[PDB]
Amino acid sequence: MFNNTVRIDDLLSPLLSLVYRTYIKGDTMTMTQGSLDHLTLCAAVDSDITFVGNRMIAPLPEGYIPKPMHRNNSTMKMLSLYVALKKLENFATNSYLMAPDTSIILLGAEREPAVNILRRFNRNVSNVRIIGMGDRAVEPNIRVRVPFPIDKNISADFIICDINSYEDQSFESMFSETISVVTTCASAATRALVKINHPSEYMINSVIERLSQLGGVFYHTALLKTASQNPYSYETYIYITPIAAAVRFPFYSNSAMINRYMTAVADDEMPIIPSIHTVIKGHSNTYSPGLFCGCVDVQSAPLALSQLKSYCSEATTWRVDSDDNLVNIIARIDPARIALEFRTRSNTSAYHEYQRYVPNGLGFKVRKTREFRYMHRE
Amino acid sequence: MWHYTSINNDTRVALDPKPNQIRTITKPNTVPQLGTDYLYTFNSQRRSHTLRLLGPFQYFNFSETDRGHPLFRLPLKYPSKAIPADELIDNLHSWMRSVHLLHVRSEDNTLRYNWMLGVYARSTNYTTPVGQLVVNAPAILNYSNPQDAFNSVFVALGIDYIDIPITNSNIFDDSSTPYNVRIWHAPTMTEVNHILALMRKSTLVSTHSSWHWNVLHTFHYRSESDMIDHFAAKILEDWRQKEKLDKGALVEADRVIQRLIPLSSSTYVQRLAAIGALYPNEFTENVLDLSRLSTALLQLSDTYYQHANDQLRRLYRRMYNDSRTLYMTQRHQELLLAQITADPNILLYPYTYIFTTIPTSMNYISNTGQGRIKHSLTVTGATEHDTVADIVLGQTGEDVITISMVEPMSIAVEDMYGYVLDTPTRDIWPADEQIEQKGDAVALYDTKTSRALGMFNNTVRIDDLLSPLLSLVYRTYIKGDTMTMTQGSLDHLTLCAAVDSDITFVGNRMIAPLPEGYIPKPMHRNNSTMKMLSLYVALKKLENFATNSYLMAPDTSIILLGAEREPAVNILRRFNRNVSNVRIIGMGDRAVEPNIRVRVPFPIDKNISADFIICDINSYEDQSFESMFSETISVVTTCASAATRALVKINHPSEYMINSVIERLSQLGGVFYHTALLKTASQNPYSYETYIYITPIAAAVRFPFYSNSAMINRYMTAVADDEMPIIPSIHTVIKGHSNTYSPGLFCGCVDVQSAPLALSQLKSYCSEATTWRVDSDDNLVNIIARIDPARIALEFRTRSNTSAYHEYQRYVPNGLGFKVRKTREFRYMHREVTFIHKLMMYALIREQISLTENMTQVVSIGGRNLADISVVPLNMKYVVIDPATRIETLTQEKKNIEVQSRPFQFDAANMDLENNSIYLFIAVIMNEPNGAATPARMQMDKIRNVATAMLTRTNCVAYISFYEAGIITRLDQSTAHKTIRVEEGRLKVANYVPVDTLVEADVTLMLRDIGITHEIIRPSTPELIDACSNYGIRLGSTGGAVLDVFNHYSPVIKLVR
Amino acid sequence: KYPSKAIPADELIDNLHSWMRSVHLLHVRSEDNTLRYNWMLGVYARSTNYTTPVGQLVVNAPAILNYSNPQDAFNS
Amino acid sequence: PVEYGIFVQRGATYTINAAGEFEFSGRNEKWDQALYLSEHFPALFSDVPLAGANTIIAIMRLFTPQGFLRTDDLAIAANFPRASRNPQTYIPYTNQRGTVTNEFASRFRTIVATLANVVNERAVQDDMQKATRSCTKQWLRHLETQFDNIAVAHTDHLSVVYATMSNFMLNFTNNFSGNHATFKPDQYVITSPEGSYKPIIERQGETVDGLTIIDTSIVWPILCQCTYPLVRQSIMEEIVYPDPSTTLSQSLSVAQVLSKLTLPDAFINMILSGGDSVVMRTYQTEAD
Amino acid sequence: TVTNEFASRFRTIVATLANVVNERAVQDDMQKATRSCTKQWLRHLETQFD
Ligand SMILES: Nc1nc2c(ncn2[C@@H]2O[C@H](COP(=O)(O)OP(=O)(O)OP(=O)(O)O)[C@@H](O)[C@H]2O)c(=O)[nH]1
Ligand SMILES: Nc1nc2c(ncn2[C@@H]2O[C@H](COP(=O)(O)OP(=O)(O)OP(=O)(O)O)[C@@H](O)[C@H]2O)c(=O)[nH]1
Ligand SMILES: Nc1nc2c(ncn2[C@@H]2O[C@H](COP(=O)(O)OP(=O)(O)OP(=O)(O)O)[C@@H](O)[C@H]2O)c(=O)[nH]1
Ligand SMILES: C[S@@+](CC[C@H](N)C(=O)[O-])C[C@H]1O[C@@H](n2cnc3c(N)ncnc32)[C@H](O)[C@@H]1O
Ligand SMILES: C[S@@+](CC[C@H](N)C(=O)[O-])C[C@H]1O[C@@H](n2cnc3c(N)ncnc32)[C@H](O)[C@@H]1O
Ligand SMILES: C[S@@+](CC[C@H](N)C(=O)[O-])C[C@H]1O[C@@H](n2cnc3c(N)ncnc32)[C@H](O)[C@@H]1O
Ligand SMILES: [Mg+2]
Repeated sequence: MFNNTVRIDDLLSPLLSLVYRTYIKGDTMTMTQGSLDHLTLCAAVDSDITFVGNRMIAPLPEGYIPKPMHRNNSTMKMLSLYVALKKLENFATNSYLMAPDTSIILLGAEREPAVNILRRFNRNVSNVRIIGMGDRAVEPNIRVRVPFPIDKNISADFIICDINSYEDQSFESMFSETISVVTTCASAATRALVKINHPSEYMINSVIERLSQLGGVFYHTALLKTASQNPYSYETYIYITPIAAAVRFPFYSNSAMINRYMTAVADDEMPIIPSIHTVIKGHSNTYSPGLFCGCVDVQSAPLALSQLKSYCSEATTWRVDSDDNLVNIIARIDPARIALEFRTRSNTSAYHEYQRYVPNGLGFKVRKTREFRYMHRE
Repeated sequence: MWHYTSINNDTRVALDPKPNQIRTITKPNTVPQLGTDYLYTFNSQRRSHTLRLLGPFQYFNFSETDRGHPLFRLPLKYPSKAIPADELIDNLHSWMRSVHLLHVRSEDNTLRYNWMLGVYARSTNYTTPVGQLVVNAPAILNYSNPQDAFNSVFVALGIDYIDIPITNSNIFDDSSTPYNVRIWHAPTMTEVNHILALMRKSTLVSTHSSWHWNVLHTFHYRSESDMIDHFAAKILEDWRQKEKLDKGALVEADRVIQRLIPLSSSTYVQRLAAIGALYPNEFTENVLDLSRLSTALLQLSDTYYQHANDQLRRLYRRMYNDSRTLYMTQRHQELLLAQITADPNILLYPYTYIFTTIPTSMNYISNTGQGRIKHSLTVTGATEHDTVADIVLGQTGEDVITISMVEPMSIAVEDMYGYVLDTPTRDIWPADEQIEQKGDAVALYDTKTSRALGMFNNTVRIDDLLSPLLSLVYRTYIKGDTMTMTQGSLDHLTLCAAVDSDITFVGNRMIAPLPEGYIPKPMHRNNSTMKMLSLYVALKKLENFATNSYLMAPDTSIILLGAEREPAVNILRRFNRNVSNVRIIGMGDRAVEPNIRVRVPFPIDKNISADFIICDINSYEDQSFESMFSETISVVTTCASAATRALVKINHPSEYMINSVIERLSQLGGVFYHTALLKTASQNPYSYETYIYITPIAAAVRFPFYSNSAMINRYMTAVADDEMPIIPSIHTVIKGHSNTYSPGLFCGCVDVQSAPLALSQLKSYCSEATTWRVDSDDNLVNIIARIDPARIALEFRTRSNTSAYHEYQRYVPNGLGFKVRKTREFRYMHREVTFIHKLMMYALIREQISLTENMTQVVSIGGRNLADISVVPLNMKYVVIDPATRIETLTQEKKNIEVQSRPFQFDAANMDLENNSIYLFIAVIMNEPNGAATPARMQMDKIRNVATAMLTRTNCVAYISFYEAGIITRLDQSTAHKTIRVEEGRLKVANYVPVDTLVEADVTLMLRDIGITHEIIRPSTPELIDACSNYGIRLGSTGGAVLDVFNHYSPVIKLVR
Repeated sequence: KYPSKAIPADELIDNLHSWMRSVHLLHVRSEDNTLRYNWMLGVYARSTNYTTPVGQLVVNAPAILNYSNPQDAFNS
Repeated sequence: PVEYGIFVQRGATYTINAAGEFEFSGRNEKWDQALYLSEHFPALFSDVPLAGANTIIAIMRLFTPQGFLRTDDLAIAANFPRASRNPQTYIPYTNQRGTVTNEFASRFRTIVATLANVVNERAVQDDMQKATRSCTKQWLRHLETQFDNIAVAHTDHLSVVYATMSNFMLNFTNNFSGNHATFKPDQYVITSPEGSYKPIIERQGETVDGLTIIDTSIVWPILCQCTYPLVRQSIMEEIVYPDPSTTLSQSLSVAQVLSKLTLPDAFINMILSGGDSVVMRTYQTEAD
Repeated sequence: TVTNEFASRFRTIVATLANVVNERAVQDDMQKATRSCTKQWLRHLETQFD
């Protein structure tokens, strides 16, 4: 419920649309050729961008307002896995452009917008192949099943697998499929960045056992998770790379990325849907998680603040106009305030202070306000 | 994740304002703002304006007085362009001032404002009984309980219902509404049951599963089709919402079943309600096209009406037989129960069935929207084909697919001016070698060189090949978009060659902006223009290799001895305009002004000299070999005498011709001549014509004569062909497993049901196949698929005809391409040089292999993904010994291909060479299995081991490819190597790590020491023509420049027992 | 309208586009992949406003414009 | 001419599809009433926007009905005959009680504003004099005044006469839906399996003493040389509320007459209804 | 045909004629009335011709 309510695409949406909105007005100007801001710009707008010189993008041709670049939920994530690959080849880098005469593959593909944004990000670099290659792949991306056909020749300096069968399936098949996926991903590139939909300790360790089984090439490996992933996804990106030395301590056990998955299990109780309370009982302790929201006559306003104090830790309020007597009130329920206030049956409050507020002292705002059922936190 | 998690809520009620806000809901003081108060947009293609009011105003009936306002006159005022934002804001604002809803504001916090009735009463100008009730008792619009909002007006009017007109969402269209909503006086559930049951007695009505304000409301459509579009929009809504609930994400859904229930309707609506209830997998898969949504739903209901699945058919039929019942999944019903729990007296539709949804395992592929699908067909799959019928491809228009003869080359502008050198090897020229080489040269010249070579050399001209790049540079210069470039840069030269006008920089790295209204014509170039330019760049690169500027030094001169118009003389004169004192002149016998017209040899009287000379002489007249010889000799003689740096052409560069030229320079008194063969990237890709480069040097030149040189062999290996050149066919019939197709490509169209079949059949020949439907409404899929000989040599090894047809039928109908744009396939696609060299290798080794008798098998060690399969005959068993090779035991068993999947062991004790076997070592000897390059001594060592290991076997043949050392000497001096390099003296083909090269002499000496029979062969020109013909490939320019020196310096050792 | 200077590109595109909207060739679309459309006869019948016998034949039986074999396109 | 070309290329007619999408003819045929019963509708009244035929569609917006879709309440309660499964005459104009301004008349105002614009642009393309043009506008606004003046007595008096005649027993058919784009009368026939069907609605062309031809010209006297009992109010004529009994008895006489008009035919046919027959062979599958 | 092609050709002809006679009429500084009348006769000719 959380992983699907809080998708990353809608989560990052205002920022991307903001970058597109500034580029359209011509307000944007300076950025490095390899900078992440350059990538965000490539991901914000459908048009090719070209700098007129160092740190200076071309002004828009008159009357031309290119449409925002189309992004599915996995676009920003693929971008971040790309940035992660560039960061993994060497940590010192600030430029994220690929080296000339090198290539990358995005093995999971449909439209694969990231292949387009990447192709557009590296336009000034000579000789940079970039292709999606899914079984559902549309052009530019080649459409092909994994494992690769014995005839076809595929290789790259980078590979961003995102394979995930939509079909419900038996565990043996999901296992063998993921294993063959990581196998071809490792064989086809020096720097694979494979997805794992079900990163159980058994799955990841089996993958390491499989890389151990391949002849003559020891594989350094690491679990990984980008900021561009959906906040609640337990899906994890294993990172394969050959190293000349044998890898001491190669298997996982009680790893963080894995425990994010395995600790989750079928829940004994139904998920808690956030209620929007309108009745403020005095000292009830019967409120489900969510928030009080509504309106009251301004004479009653000091009273309600004296009563919602039992649950809500802080409460925004406002009259909407000087001539409108009601005060609107929003106040989310803090469990810590409940665990505090209900320790004993006394019901004291600073009501005498709150009655000092009426009528002009408790808010004014003509603008519509937009509270969220799920607020941001560090 | 089975249970639906959703917070149901009456959003329409939430939209109704508190009464106090009604005074200022227009926000009369401040202007409406885009995206908050309204959402204007202009579809320029449709030329249709669309204004959509936001907030409470989204639901707004308009009095005819409101329509008389100028704001509604605007779309008529601007037929063509978007209404200017100032006029839109001003007019919309004034009309916003014009509106004022009746209300009585009150202190109660529980109150709302019946906005629907308020705006409606306003729009009628209060003439309906509802309007009178409102105008006399405005306080009646206020309400605490949402339902009693209407019950008050019903009890007050004595009516059983009111019939509200619906809003059109865009406020600009004034078109008559499809239906109207009828609010009923039914406070209890029982009254609602009665109204529904009566509703089934009367035509064209339908209702929601649950109603807003908790008051029953029924849509009444003015026509059947209006009902159909309504139902379809609602089915889209409920399908999307159920798609979100199925993913389990929390949703703020207005009601659990968003789609409508017919109460009385035509057959077609009952069908819509049935498939709409079914929640068919086809929506989740995007199998339906939504452009004509209702039609898609009708066809879908058709497929369900006689579904292969008995469950789905009986379920659809049951849904059709009792359309008045609202079918819904159990997970919906639990949501409905939660809703009844939260609001015990809520009204919701009573007649409802809780069917169990039927799972379907078939995941159709789909992707609507532009983009052709670029299939990669598998050689084999789960499906077993048996005697498949021939699949005719339909004719396709040029409106959809054009077939250009050659692919224009995409390339960086600098790369055009690259060139390759080939220095002489032989220290001497014995007279017997002279008679032999002259015999080969006369015999070759007397019967003209290969007809297929000529077909290619003339089909793929360099001028049309480089055309898009040059015209692009001209097109950017014309728009003023071009700006910075160095004074001497190759980009400056390309610019001088793109436009007729003189260019002058205003300062360093900054060209002058075009004078206003001036658009100079593109510079005129014949086929030999770019080539002469590249020979000039080659001369500048040969005077010193360090240079980046290509301008001539002041007080120096050049001559272009071949001349007609000689555009290069003009582009050069224009390139060096800022340099003082730079004579540049053409001087042909056909020369036009500026170029002087004069015969070569020069007249005894005339004085000619220069620091550079670019001869391009080529008599058009057919002639005897003695005359061509003496003429070319006198041409090189005067070219050498007249300049310190001649760059003479040779039309027929036989070993005899070039060596005779060197003998002639040797004969001239007192001046030893360093010399080198040369070929630019700007030359025609297939021309064997070569530019010999003369220059005096103070030292006598060791090893001055040529023998078996690359540039020469590019010519002499070509000879009259035994067979007619292979013209690329365009096949339209896909026979099942035929092996009768000539090189070329399948192209055409098929009905989309037949599409998976055709892909299952063209897989036999084509390695990859692009496809696309042209439109959502057009059933045919266009298909282009060129024939790969490697795929033939693979698929026809055995008679089994398996394919992944079951996968391909997942594609239909939306899953295999969409593109409105015309596509332009080429009969001769571009390829990198290394790939073409590989195909020449395969042609050479295959022709070499067909000659051998009684060979049991071909063992290609390091065979990767079956890449050498084109060489091996369909009979003999194939064996791969590359660790990198993927294992496919089904494909292996079905196609007679054993695969070791282990590293080969080159140690002689571990060696296991079978008798009657052909061991391929094509470019595998130079690399370790992990890909790191092996040191050259280790390479010669493992070659020595494969040599000694074969010494015992009665019949065996190894083909050990390797790189000769001499190439590194040549690429140190050359420029045209975008792919090949020389990092720290080692070759660096493609993306492989640099690798040290063997010397041919030490290797042949070593093989003589082994005592094994051997032969160092390399692919010839006819093998190149064979590769390009059979594969449908054109060579390109840089590839044509570097192919000679590269392919000549990748010998294949041919060990034999 | 423009004896002296080139017709401005905006007017050319706009007018040519509106006339392009103005044209609509008679046809009966069909599933067969082997079919073509006798474009010559279609535009010709259109230009006569379907008054020639070819024009009547097309206006009454537009499907006759479709053809598999190119020659039978006219023989029909 | 240009928008006309763009419109007419789409076709002069269309048919609503079984999927409900419009399908325009693509041909410029002259309409005939024989088509009125055909699947086709005139294309002008499709109310479908076209990319460059906007002024046409706009002027066609002026023809939209200003009435409402009243249920035939009393005719239902009286249990009068009704072909429709829910009877519904479309009354041309709403009663306008209490309004300072008449909505019908204001609609006519916006219509004549758009008409003034069209006739104006034609007038300037025709380089015709300022005088004649201003005169055409003067007549347009004079029409608007006459229309306000008359409509005050149209919407508020005649409409209850439509609303009352909607309930008469013999008015069994539905007449309109208000949607010009899609309305077509339900076409019942008396099919006989052993005969050919007789359509009820047919272009039989018999004029019923001239009844089936329509002069649109009649609107001019209505707007101009005719008076209404409400319009006169400054004399106040009392409104007339006619005795129901006349049309009720006339309806009863018609009904009662045709009710027994068919009886002998109906009885005889009832008797012979099983009498139709088919020749049939009977092959014998077994001995004896 | 709904419309006669001969008559439509005469229509385009009289359109061009209206243009020529117009530009002569404006070069001759002649009154708006006489000019509009010439156009009225031109279109009347067009109707008679259809
Ligand atoms: N005139 C008018 N119509 C309304 C108003 N509110 C809702 N409606 C109409 O009521 C019909 C059904 O009401 P809803 O259930 O709230 O709307 P819906 O069926 O979910 O579909 P949408 O209105 O498109 O969102 C819709 O077709 C609306 O056009 C209103 O305030 N005024
Ligand atoms: N529920 C349902 N019944 C159908 C469907 N198609 C045909 N029928 C049944 O078939 C009867 C009439 O058959 P047809 O005349 O062939 O149907 P149609 O209108 O021509 O539609 P198509 O089958 O698409 O050609 C109807 O009374 C239905 O009961 C369908 O798609 N859904
Ligand atoms: N009206 C009309 N004429 C056509 C059409 N197609 C071809 N023609 C005419 O047919 C004549 C001969 O046909 P083609 O052989 O295809 O044309 P061509 O002789 O090679 O010479 P070009 O038409 O100039 O390319 C030409 O003069 C064309 O004008 C058509 O679709 N409509
Ligand atoms: C989660 S989606 C994301 C794809 C891609 N990242 C994008 O831009 O949309 C992964 C896709 O991989 C495809 N796929 C599933 N199994 C595959 C396989 N075995 N080999 C290749 N692709 C596969 C599926 O069709 C699925 O749509
Ligand atoms: C292949 S053309 C190319 C000429 C020049 N590169 C250009 O820009 O067109 C070579 C020309 O040299 C001229 N030519 C032939 N024989 C010659 C000779 N003996 N001396 C001088 N010019 C000669 C021919 O007329 C021929 O047109
Ligand atoms: C040039 S590639 C393939 C050769 C040929 N061009 C082809 O495509 O079939 C050589 C491959 O052989 C493999 N290889 C390298 N050393 C090998 C060895 N000692 N034994 C078997 N295979 C080896 C490497 O993985 C490398 O990818
Ligand atoms: Mg809605």
